[PDB]
Amino acid sequence: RPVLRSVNSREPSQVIFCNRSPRVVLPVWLNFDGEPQPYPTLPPGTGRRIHSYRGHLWLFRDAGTHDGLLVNQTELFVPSLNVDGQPIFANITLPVYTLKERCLQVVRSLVKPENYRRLDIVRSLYEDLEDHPNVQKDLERLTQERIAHQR
Amino acid sequence: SMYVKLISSDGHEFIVKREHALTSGTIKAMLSGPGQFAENETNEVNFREIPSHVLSKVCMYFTYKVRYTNSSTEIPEFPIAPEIALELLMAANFLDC
Amino acid sequence: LETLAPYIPMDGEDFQC
Amino acid sequence: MDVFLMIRRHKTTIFTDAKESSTVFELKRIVEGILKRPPDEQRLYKDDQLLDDGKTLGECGFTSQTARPQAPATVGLAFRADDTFEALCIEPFSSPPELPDVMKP
Repeated sequence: RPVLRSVNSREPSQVIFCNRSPRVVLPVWLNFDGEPQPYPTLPPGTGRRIHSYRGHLWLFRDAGTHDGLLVNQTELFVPSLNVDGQPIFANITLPVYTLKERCLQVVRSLVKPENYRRLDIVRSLYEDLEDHPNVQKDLERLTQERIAHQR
Repeated sequence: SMYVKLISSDGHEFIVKREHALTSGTIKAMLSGPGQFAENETNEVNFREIPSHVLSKVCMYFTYKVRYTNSSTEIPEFPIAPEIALELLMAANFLDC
Repeated sequence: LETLAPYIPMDGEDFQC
Repeated sequence: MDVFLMIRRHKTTIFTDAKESSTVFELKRIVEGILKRPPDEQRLYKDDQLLDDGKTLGECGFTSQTARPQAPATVGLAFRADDTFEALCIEPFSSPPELPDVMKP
């Protein structure tokens, strides 16, 4: 029913997750009801073989902050089948964050949420700091992006 | 090739490529364009509330953004020291970049 | 049918990528 | 490899980039295009050490390790006043305030 969900193809597809970011990465699998499920994390510069399936949807996040990362230069990874026996690579990288978002990341990394509103900054930035990245926000945006260019 | 001048609140002058400075939506909006006022060339912007230690960091962000956007090269982290983080956030929010 | 979720192979070893 | 620089004199900072294999003298040609003073009237420094015009930027220490887009290398610039060269002088940037208490561990 949710458009962004894995399909139960039951068709094995071997993938290699390759973390080419400086972040500890959390692979996130969107299950058949479109709910996110975590898998074990990947240290920077580490690769790992995974047994996945045709049509299964994956996202990748900073394991500690949930910032979004790219996989093969886009936000969603969906394997097809292994071509002539070769593993499918999912190359995970850092996006070029806006300077504002990167600043929000660094301030969130240094200040407890309960203290955001004690910071002496333009007050619109309080809600910006509190609007933490998260998978469901991105799923909403990605879904309406999909229907928008679908029409 | 073409450069623009960005002036900090404490009077430092930063000379940066125009393409790089157009990374900021605010700067782009204050500089002449090919459509808007090409004859009336505006090559300079003054920042009354952004000091030189922040504006220099912003210029470094322009360079990073242009270098690593739509590129094959592996992307490194943009580093931000704690002591500058809040002012840099205010400047990024003001400058729309 | 049963749903089949992704899984990590038991003989898998992390490596430098 | 491109190298990324801040060429500084007094309260002027030029942000520019160049090839690691390009020469110091070619960088003076860049500065001349910008500030309209000839390479003759230009002295470029790394820290207090004057650079040799004939050497490449990479030879002089500007590399992927030291001259990054997000953390560019500083090159000092001194002009010729009259028939004589001014002393190299780079005015400091402003300073951040003390770190707030809620930002320490």
